Amino acid sequence: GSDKTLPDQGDNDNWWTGWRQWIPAGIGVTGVVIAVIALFAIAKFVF
Repeated sequence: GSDKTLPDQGDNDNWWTGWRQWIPAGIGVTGVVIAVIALFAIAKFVF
């Protein structure tokens, strides 16, 4: 019980922000960032 519940993103933070960010190829680094930027990319493109 340090932060989130115990792991407090210290001993096992990659579980959902490291190796899971790109286990296959394009899930978070290119998978998420691409789906997230798709929007922010327009805000800077149209504005």
